[PDB]
Amino acid sequence: QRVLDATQLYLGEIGYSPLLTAEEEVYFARRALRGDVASRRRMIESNLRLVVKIARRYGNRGLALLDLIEEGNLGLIRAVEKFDPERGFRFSTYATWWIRQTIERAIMNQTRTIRLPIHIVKELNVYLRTARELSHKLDHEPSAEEIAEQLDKPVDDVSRMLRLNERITSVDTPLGGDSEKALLDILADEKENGPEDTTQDDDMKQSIVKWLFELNAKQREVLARRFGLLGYEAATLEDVGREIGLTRERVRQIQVEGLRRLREILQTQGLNIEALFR
Amino acid sequence: VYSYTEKKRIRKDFGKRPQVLDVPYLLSIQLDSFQKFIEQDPEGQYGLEAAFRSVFPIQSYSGNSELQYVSYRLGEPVFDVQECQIRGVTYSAPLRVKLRLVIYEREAPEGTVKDIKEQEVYMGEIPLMTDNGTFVINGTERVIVSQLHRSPGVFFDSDKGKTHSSGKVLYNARIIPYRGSWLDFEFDPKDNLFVRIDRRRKLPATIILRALNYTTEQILDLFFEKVIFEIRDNKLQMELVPERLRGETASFDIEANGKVYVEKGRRITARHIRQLEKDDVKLIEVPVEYIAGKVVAKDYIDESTGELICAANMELSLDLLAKLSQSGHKRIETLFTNDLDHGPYISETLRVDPTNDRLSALVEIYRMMRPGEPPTREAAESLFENLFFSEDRYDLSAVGRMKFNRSLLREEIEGSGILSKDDIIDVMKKLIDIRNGKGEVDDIDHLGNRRIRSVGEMAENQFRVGLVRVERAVKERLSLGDLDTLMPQDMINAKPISAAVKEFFGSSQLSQFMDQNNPLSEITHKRRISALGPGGLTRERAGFEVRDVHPTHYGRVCPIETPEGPNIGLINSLSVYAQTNEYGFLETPYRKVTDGVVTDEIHYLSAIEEGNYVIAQANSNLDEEGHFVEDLVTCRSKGESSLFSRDQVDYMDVSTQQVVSVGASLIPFLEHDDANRALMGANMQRQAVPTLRADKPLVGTGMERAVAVDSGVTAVAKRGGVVQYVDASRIVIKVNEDEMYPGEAGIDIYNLTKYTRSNQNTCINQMPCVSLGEPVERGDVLADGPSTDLGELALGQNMRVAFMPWNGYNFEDSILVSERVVQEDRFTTIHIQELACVSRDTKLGPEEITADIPNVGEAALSKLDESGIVYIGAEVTGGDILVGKVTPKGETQLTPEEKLLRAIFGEKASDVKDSSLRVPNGVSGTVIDVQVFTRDGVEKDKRALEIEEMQLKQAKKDLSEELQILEAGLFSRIRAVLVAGGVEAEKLDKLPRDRWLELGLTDEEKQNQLEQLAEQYDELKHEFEKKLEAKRRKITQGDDLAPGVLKIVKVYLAVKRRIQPGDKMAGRHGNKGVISKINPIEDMPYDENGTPVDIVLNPLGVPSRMNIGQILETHLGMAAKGIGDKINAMLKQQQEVAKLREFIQRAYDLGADVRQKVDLSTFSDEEVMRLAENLRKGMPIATPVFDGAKEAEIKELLKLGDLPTSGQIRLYDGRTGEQFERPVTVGYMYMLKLNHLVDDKMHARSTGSYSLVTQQPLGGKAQFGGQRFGEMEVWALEAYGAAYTLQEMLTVKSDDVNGRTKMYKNIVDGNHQMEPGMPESFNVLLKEIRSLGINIELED
Repeated sequence: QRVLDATQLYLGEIGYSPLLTAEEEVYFARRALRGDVASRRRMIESNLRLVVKIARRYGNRGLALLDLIEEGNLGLIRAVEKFDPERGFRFSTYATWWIRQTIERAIMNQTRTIRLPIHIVKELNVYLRTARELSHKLDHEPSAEEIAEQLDKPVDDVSRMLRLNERITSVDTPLGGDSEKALLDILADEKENGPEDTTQDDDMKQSIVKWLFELNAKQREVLARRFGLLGYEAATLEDVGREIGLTRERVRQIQVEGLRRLREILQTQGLNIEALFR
Repeated sequence: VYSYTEKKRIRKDFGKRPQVLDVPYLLSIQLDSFQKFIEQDPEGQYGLEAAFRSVFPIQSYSGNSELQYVSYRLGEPVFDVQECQIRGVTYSAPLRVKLRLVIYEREAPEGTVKDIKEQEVYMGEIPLMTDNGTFVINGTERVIVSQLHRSPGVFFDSDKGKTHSSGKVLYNARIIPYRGSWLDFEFDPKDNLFVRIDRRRKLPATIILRALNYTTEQILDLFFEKVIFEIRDNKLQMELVPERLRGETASFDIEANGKVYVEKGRRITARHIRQLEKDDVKLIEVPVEYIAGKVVAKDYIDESTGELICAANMELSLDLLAKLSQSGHKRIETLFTNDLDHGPYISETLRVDPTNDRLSALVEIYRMMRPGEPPTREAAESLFENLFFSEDRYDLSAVGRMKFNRSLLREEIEGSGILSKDDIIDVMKKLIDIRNGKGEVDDIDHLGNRRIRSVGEMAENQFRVGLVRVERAVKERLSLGDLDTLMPQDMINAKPISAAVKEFFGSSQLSQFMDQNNPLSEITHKRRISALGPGGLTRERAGFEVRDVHPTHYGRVCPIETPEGPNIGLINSLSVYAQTNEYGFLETPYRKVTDGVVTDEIHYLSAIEEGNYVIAQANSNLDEEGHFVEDLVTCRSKGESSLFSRDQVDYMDVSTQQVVSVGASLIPFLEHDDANRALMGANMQRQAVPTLRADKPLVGTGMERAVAVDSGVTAVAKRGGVVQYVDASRIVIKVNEDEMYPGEAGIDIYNLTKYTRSNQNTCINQMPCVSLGEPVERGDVLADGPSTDLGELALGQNMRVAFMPWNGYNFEDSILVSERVVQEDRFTTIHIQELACVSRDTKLGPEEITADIPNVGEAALSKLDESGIVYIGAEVTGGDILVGKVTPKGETQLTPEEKLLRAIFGEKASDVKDSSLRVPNGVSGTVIDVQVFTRDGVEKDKRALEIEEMQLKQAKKDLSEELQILEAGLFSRIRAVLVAGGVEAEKLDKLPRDRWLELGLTDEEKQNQLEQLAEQYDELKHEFEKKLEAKRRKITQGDDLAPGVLKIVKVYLAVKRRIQPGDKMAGRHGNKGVISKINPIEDMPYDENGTPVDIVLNPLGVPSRMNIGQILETHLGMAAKGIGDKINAMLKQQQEVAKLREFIQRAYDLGADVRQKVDLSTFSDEEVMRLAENLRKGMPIATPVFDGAKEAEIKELLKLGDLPTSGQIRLYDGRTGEQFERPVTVGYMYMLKLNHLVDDKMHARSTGSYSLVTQQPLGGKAQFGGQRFGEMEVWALEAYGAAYTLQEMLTVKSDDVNGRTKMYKNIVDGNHQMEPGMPESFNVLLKEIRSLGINIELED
């Protein structure tokens, strides 16, 4: 009766295959590459300990251990898919490339909550390696300017790539140490208007409709279809030229006339440009 | 005799006990711990050398390569504390660790190295502790609070609870190291002894005996003793020790040599033992019933074949006796067992033990600790050895080994830091004896079982935590890959170590902000003894024992200074004189009583050493030789007090202050207050806001001056001398001659701190107290800090008070305040806030800074300059623009109402939105400072160029001032050289200062002292230019901002807050209360001379809260103020300095048997004048804590003035002028002002911003949020018939998203209806329960 966690069961399980010799590996691959599935099963089933050994080094990155092991397993399956015994090489040297690269791409993919692509993460790792080598020369933290100096790249590019290393925080962590205040208590719903701005808009809409019906009909139909306001669509002066009043210049004229009348009507209620626009 | 700071205002002292020890320098703990930490300790004992030589050398995975440590060194900080508080960075220093990577050769186990390479590497950056005990971490100022944790080593706790349903006690040892796995040895209710390791399952404790390679005969042989029997072919005879019959019962006749000692039915008393030791009998006979249950000690094999007749730990049976005899054995070993003295607990536990061999014991520990996975031969014992016997994973301490070997009574106090076999066997034997009765259990609260960790200890622990991860990474780099000739500069990553030490200093539990709104608050934050944090308990599981006070706290920890609340007695404060041991337990001074006299050999006694002797009390009268006045003198021996004879005592206390802390050593008449009100007074005295002009305590304690000096808030002179020049911000001391070192020409320049903010946004500001041309001495105070006055602590302002109930306005704890208080601006504190405005680089583009902001008129843009920042000195208020920040945006797609509006007014749309830093609502201050930071490469505008021009001119003027006034002192000392031996009284004045330091003298040291001051001045000549270019490039460089932010503009408002109804005030005795009416000058009651009293206080708060000390504080305040007004009357008319000397000397004479006899005949008629001008507002009176001022001295003081001896005068009413009946108590209580200011408390929200996930309002007053209507208030509304109020409260005032806009539009359209709907949080709960596999649905 094993203790039932996933890691102990797996690591106890993988030892049930004897490691293969070189001629043994070559013969199993010869049987495997012509379509005998048992040979594939034996080759992948034996070298699992290689995957645990390789993915042992990639620990304490963003992924947990068994995630690294299982992603190395995919590359191992790719490795027996494309192994050649005809080069005479030991299998471990060829599979090490595939397993190491498919755990490296796993850490580049499934770590950041906002998924950065491969080349951005390689470019950021270039800069972090440069900063780690630059910190021993000036015994302080190398700046964005310092990394841009040592690589002779533009300062805005290195600044952007380091700002894409944000380490996106949680919300549910409390603030100030005392466990009473997380970011849900601090953050405000910014897109949703409260009742104040939501009633100002409706009162402004009804006031606009009231002032427009206070204006005469020919002006307000131009000013209604002109902006799509009074149940209309926002039309062009050329469009309402062909639709209502054939002289486009007269449509501009009646628009300016209606705007002047509405300027007077608004300023009679004390709403000037200082009133509506501070 | 007195210093020239004490000839200003000498505070009258009522101390009767002659003091012996000074108050020690109050910040010794923090400074001494960090001095132990960052220090080149030549042996590996303290701090960094200890941590390095602990974890280094790191070797490879036997890869013939080893990384060793050579030496380290610390860098210079690039930013001092002022520049790094401005700049927002830490105040750190880098450690360039010199390392060396060795490569062992192949075929060379301890052969030579082919390749070694020394390379000085960097790692980490340790924040240096400043000169007061504070750090600077990210611009702020943090104080690492010292922690009191349980001392490592053995700990024989009992259980002492029921825990059995029979009430038996079950003793358990516990072995705590500083680092390593724990170990218990608990008893079981069946008297089984059960080990457990790190609180895993209980296994039988003989398993770990077998794991130490002990067979069962040795396991019996350690814990038991032998009873060799005898077979004289029969008779089952017994070799007798007579003391084995202690309490035993003889059911036979114990007979030897045919002589009768004990009989059947006669129990074996000690008289038979006396008969036996008279008769000296070795061998006796016992019947066949005797060896029916004796348990054998060794494996008795057969005599013939060696077959096992009986294995060890087997009871002897009669057939076993016959088989053993017929085999041919004669002598039989067994165990002396007993139910009183030697219980066979190891024997019974050996029976219940399911193990038989050492290897099986190792397998059993492996299947306990790391379960499931099967062990090898090697991995089981490897786990067991790495548990308790490895220098890497087990380390008791030096302290743990000391407490260990002192707890099991060993003569050494040092040894191996890991366990051994005899250590565990001794702990087991002591636990067994503790069961049998011999030996007593300990207690955790006893301060001989509680250490003190500090900044050095915990910082070194964090440094070790960084270095073990660097050891893991170095072992990863070393054995893998190569050998290489690679250098040790890339194998070590700086960021883990920096991450660890910054994670400690930045945000630990104990890395707290300095509560910087007093001097007192700073000191009592630094001298904090908290028991929380790493390795310490929490508030939830802190039982009533560690909250409690102990009989060992006396002299170590204050009993009345702990914050009430959830952590009472976990945040204890250190006593005044309480030192700290070599190991860390709090030791306290005591002066040794010799044969009969109190010799002043002040010995510091720790806790466990205190528990032996017989210590007297500070209130034991001494007959001026040293003997005690009485013949029997009260004292305390072992926790309990007594009344011992006066030759019996062994020590006397040092002073009356040594129990209380520094905070509670400032309450006058402490011993008259109850302990609760003294606790509240001590907790409230460290929240007093430093006012506009701090006054004095008219009733002081004498520790005012020591607390004021011993904090870092004032500017004390370092070398005494004549003041040369005092400005409002700088002081130039010219040093006296003998105290001047001959190299420099000493002119000390003290630059004060002016109007900068605290952590709590108060005005930390230093004003000079001295005048020009005044001689000051060493240690003399030059500039008062905040809340100081002439180098005394003045937290508050002392006011004419009265105790009477006035018309209900001072009902519960409310407080009237006369309007003449706020006319005089006695409590007008200054608050300085800081507002910031970052200009990030958004993806739409950079946020600019300019003063062309859309949709705002000229009425707000008047106050900014053309560069978008406000003017310094501008009187800004609620809502005005400080820094105009335009922010770009795109894809506006305006609604047609705003399109029609902008077409009506002809207004253009604005692609830039407005995110200007405006003032918050309510605060109306005065902009005193604008600090503009810029990322390098960004162009400075006109304002930042102006500020950099100003700062450069200031720094250039600063270096020119230091060079020029240092040149003035230089040629002054050159002239002092040039008046001896080649004196040129006018010829030196003839040729100019080019040749004064090159003038011809005799063949003395002064000729090459002219050349010494000459090369001094040429050194200054190059230093001025080089440091000038240093400061210029340091100013004009870029900044180290965050990634993405271009410029940060900080604008410092300064509000001068008045006092008003709502503001909370307090006395020093827990007489707090929010003031309630600013009464005018006429309505406040007046005595028959015309003076309105300033604060009317409620009397009934006295005799229920029992802080009767404030009545005497009020009376002595009236006494001292009477003396001040008598001197003021003698000074109004110009009387004489002679009669003034007569009166002031008479005021210093009374009362009886006081120290500091001050003889005014040595004052030279200017210091009497200058002393009178300082006393004229009231003669300040020192009343020490438990030395006190007896009331007859107060009565004689009140009779020295013309005051009535009751302290009770006839107040008249304000509004009528009818005299009050029953005349009232008026005097001068020193009232404080706390920062529970009502303008920081008052808040109201109609409709603001709702939270994100659930549409509900936000938190208090910072996001403009609604008050929480919690579930108890819901029960309160349900408890009425109120349903509609509750429904609208949790539906439409709060949560129904479509509901509350309809509620608002119903309100503004004059109809108070509601269309409630369903709260949004319940829809959230619906979708959350349903996002499990739980179809929850609303049905109808």
